Amino acid sequence: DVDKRKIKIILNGEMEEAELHMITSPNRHCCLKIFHNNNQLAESNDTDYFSCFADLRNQLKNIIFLCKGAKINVYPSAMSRDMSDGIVAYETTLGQPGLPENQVHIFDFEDKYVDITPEEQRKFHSQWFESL
Amino acid sequence: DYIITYRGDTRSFTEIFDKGFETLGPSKDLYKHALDNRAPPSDFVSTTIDPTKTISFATKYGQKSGYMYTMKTNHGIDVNKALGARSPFAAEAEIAMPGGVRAEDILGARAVNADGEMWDYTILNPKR
Repeated sequence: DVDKRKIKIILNGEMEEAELHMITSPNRHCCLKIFHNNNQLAESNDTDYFSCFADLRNQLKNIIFLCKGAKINVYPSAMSRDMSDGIVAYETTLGQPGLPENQVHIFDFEDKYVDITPEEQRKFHSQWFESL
Repeated sequence: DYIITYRGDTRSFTEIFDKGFETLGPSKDLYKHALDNRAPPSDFVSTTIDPTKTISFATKYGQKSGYMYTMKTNHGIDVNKALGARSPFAAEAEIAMPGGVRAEDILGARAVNADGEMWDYTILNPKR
């Protein structure tokens, strides 16, 4: 299966439009590609698209991704990762378990709290998990 | 004691009724599963007691159609009971299946469209 999604990015300070390709193949293989100006800037291969996206953002350190999956407080639950191939995640809040109304699509638009690295996102998530 | 649980999944029932639900890694640590089941990949298949909790996942947040599978098993771990108030997504009513779910334990597959509408017909697994 191949799905495509246009996204907004900030490349070296400039607002730009890019296109993600999600290629889901047999044996849990998720391939996430990003195209910009018809050129493939990067690709990640993993078993879910949230992991793919974190790898992609680490490969492209000069780009801010204006997407929910790049937001500091967003992370999949085990269930959302497993059942949705990482496409559905949660916006998390200090001291609170995640609720259905907190669910998001990782490639929906977001421009707040996204100028952060995948490692900072993992750190926020670890501190959140400990806050419960 | 056996219980019915449900799982959203985009994979075909031809594949699932044949192979069942397999896990992605060997970690048996339920705490690590709840924190991040990709780091390390956990030896559990996630399911829920509540069929409605599968819909947003099966449809990728209303973007595509997918399936809700039903299964009957006796080896699952009730995540909320095991983790208590620490359960990070307790509203999901998660029963984590250690080692996955055999194909013979899967009852059927019911399609759901992107708008969240469950189809009328459930496709039953002939292995039952």
